[PDB]
Amino acid sequence: QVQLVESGGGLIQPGGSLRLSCAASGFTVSSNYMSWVRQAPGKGLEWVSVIYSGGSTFYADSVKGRFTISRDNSKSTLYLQMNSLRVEDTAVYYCARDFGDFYFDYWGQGTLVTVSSASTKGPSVFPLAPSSKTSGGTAALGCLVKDYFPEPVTVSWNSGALTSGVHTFPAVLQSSGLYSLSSVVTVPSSSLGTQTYICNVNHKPSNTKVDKKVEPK
Amino acid sequence: EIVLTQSPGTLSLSPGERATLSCRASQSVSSYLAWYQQKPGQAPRLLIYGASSRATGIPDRFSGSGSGTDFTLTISRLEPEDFAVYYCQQYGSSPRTFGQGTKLEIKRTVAAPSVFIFPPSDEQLKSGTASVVCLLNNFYPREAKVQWKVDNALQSGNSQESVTEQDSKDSTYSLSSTLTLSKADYEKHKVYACEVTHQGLSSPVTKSFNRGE
Amino acid sequence: NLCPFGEVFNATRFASVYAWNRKRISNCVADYSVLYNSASFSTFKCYGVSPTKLNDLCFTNVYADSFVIRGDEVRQIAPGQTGKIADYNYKLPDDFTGCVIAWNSNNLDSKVGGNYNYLYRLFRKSNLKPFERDISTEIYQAGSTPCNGVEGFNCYFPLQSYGFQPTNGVGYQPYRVVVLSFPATVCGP
Amino acid sequence: VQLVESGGGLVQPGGSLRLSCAASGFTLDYYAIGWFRQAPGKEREGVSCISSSGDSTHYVDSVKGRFTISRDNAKNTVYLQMNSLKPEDTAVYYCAAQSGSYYWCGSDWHEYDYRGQGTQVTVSS
Ligand SMILES: *[C@@H]1O[C@H](CO)[C@@H](O)[C@H](O)[C@H]1NC(C)=O
Repeated sequence: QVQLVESGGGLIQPGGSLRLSCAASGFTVSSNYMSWVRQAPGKGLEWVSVIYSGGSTFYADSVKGRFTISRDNSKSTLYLQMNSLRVEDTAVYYCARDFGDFYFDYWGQGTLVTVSSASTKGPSVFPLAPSSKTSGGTAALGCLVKDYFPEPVTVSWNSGALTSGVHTFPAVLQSSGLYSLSSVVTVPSSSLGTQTYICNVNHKPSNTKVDKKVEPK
Repeated sequence: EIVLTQSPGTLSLSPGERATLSCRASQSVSSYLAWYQQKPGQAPRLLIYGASSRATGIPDRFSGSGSGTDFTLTISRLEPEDFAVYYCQQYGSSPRTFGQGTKLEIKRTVAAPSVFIFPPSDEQLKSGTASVVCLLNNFYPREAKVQWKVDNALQSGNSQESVTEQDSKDSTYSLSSTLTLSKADYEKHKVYACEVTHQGLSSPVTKSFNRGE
Repeated sequence: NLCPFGEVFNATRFASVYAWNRKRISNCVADYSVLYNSASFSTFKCYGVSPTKLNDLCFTNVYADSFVIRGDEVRQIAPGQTGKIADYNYKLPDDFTGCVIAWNSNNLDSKVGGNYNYLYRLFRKSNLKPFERDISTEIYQAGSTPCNGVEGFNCYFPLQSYGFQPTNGVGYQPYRVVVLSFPATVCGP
Repeated sequence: VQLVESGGGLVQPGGSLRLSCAASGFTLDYYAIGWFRQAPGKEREGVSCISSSGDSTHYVDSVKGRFTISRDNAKNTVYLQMNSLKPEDTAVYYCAAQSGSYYWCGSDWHEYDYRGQGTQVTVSS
């Protein structure tokens, strides 16, 4: 039973450095080929680096000179050191077990590397109030989670109780370089006076936690 | 740098049917071709290697064929858990390369969106920006045209769309269009309208509001 | 006595790279200008010498190593290279003195449906030393549970076939390779 | 070590181009140099090669009378004179260098080790 968990990803500025690590169980890392494969958001997979079972290392041309793959068998850990980072290095990075430098038969879960000059900023949460006019006996309400960086945020409704009809949209990068997002949910209009609706927005890169009560105007 | 071209970009079928996904290489890669599955928010899973060998624990309905420059993944008796993105990967020449993916989505009956519009909160207006939101709830197919009309003028360049992944239960989509203005520009207009066209609508639907009511 | 280079280059069958062949060339006169001045060899690289002046030099004695690898691996048969062939099959030292010759052998070593006779070593925990030959077929233990001689999970056969077909792209086609490593008993004319 | 192609681009039917492959990072004396063309949506084909001996071999029928390959070891470059150009000749042209035996020339792209990234030749009509 193989298991791989990557960690270390976060926001860095262009030129900065970052060391990703990948904990492994189910095999011996020092006698196996291992690879780093990255996926830029909304895009496809790009091979980054491979370390052979004997210790030789190879790198995509995009990253040769500034990335170094390494491993510690004592800790059963694979490492990707990254220096002189550029914006086009932004991606989820996966650690993968490599069968003879041919294909990737086991993958970790991925750790997100964001390279950007923009600075950490917590969201502002604004209500999306149900209109008196809604259509079908059901009413929509929500929270606009605007101008945060970097990804991710988590949104829940009534601290996990309300999940039916909840759509938390993918985040969008605006021109400023900050992310914006919305969470909406459909409820009975009957329940607008009776029931309370509160969204719980969490953004750990900036330690922001907002609980905003959404309610009619 | 062998380029892998995947086809089609999107494939829309229903459970029980047959899916045929093609990968085409800019150079011969012999049998050195692999297939991967990726569900949203998850990692790739190896499915096929050596063009035709299944990975450990992969069901029999998955099977690869082809060689040289043309390869096919076939999923014979589709099940809900099978709708995901599929990647090919050559290892004939270095560097190893992936295709750009083929997305397999569940085909359902046409469902029209229910449409809502939200004016900016007073609290956000205090900050000096106004965000108007239009929501297209629970529709299919994914393609829909949203069009902002401010005092009947068509508003271009100032809005952004987001779309959920296909709902696991009813296979529908949701869309948000967000129109962002400064408070100064927001208070130069009266009527904000979201106009929506879709296959499930006999004629476009407009939801609108008047600033300050 | 003239050096038996035809027996090396023109041999009916070549060795697989993991079990590469090595022939000593001793007390004969050698003509290397026959080899260099032809249209035959797509690779003919010399290190420490010039191909021009190969005949008018003398060596203690010479070794002719030979094997078959695919074309895009022939570049691994050079000093300082790394890769599966250089790490686990045939390794040249960093200070190598000699010549490396290779020609396409698709018309000799390819078979329809695949020639699976040539093998290379895929798995190994340490790199070979220069001029090491490793012919063990031990199951490779890539995990912690011992293999006890049966392939399965984390237990792989260390060797792999090339499977040369005549319809492969020429990058994947078989190439025959001869490496020439350079009192004194071996001289030119 | 790099191989940069130049001299191509737009040209009229009947016009000529002079392609230059400039090699850096190594000297071209022992190397044979080949010129290849890739037409829209196909794989590369060998056009013509010169060996370390300086001898030429042209691999396309269409191009024997028209193209002439030349080598300059002192300036470290190789030339392809293309006369009587036709719409059929439009392609991305690459050059490649391979260290073989004296008279060796190769029609096959995957048999050269050093490769250029290519230059576009477009002929009207
Ligand atoms: C090998 O055979 C060829 C063809 O008969 C011959 O020309 C050549 O001299 C022989 N020996 C060597 C070393 O190539």
